[PDB]
Amino acid sequence: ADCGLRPLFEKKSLEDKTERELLESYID
Amino acid sequence: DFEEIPEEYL
Amino acid sequence: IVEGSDAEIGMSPWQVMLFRKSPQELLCGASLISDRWVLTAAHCLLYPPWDKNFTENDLLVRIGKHSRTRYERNIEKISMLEKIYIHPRYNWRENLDRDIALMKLKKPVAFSDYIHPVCLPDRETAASLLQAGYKGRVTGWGNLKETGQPSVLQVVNLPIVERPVCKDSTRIRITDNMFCAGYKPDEGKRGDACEGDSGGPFVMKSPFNNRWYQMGIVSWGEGCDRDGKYGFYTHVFRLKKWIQKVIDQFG
Ligand SMILES: C/C(=C\S(=O)(=O)N[C@H]1CCN([C@@H](C)C(=O)N2CCOCC2)C1=O)c1ccc(Cl)s1
Ligand SMILES: [Ca+2]
Ligand code: NA
Repeated sequence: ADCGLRPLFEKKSLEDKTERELLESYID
Repeated sequence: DFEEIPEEYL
Repeated sequence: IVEGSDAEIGMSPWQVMLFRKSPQELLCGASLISDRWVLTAAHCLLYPPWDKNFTENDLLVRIGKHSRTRYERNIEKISMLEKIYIHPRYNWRENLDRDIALMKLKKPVAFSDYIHPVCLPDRETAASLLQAGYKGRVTGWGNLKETGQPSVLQVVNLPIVERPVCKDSTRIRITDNMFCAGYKPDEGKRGDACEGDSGGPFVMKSPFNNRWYQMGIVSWGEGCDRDGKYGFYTHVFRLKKWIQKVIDQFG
């Protein structure tokens, strides 16, 4: 149910240093 | 190289 | 991982280290998909050409790790294997087609800040995210170079490559159960998995529901981070029918 939501990131609404690079590549 | 793990796991 | 960087603490809480009992050494990467199941590459467990055929008792899985060599007291959890399941059509004879295996743990692992499962993709998430140019992330404790070893978990983000380009980069027969990723030459950026990273996850963060999905398994490469070459990954969604069958029957 909680898969893929990281306790130290998504669960606390903190972003890691490079995840934005992935989001920026999802252009379509 | 590798630090020894607790014997219980071996 | 070649040309990557140190992972942040808890950045990849599904990361698993496949560890040989004796001699004590890193065998491969792997990933946590539930409190009792770990996903890896079949070749990490079975590869007759190199006289590799591990049994449950030969191995341990170490979960929640960051340091490569250190015993991370109060953080990592070490689990024993109950049963190994290898895809029945894993093609070790030729090209590593269907390079996938599951490992059932003897006891469930407790989730924590450092231990947490990754999601597996459904048809729609795969269709939306598995597109050339879209970047995924590879993590592992493998070699820093083809020809040394990291102190801590490494991370690299790499773009999925067009199928024709993947096929044209190699003499190996590529199948629908594989995809390739990495930068093209002169693209200004580099990076790749390397020996010791195989079996580990290629993940993507869904922009729809903000969850991480494991789209690939580090499968094979011809060298590491060579110009004109790309890393190849087991296509997790293509093999999900088998994954579900194993979990449904033996879970
Ligand atoms: C592990 C590795 C680059 S390697 O050069 O260190 N190892 C090579 C040597 C032979 N192989 C494959 C083609 C192979 O036939 N193997 C290795 C895995 O066990 C089965 C036999 C490699 O992956 C990788 C680079 C990119 C990805 Cl993805 S992974
Ligand atoms: Ca070719
Ligand atoms: Na390359």
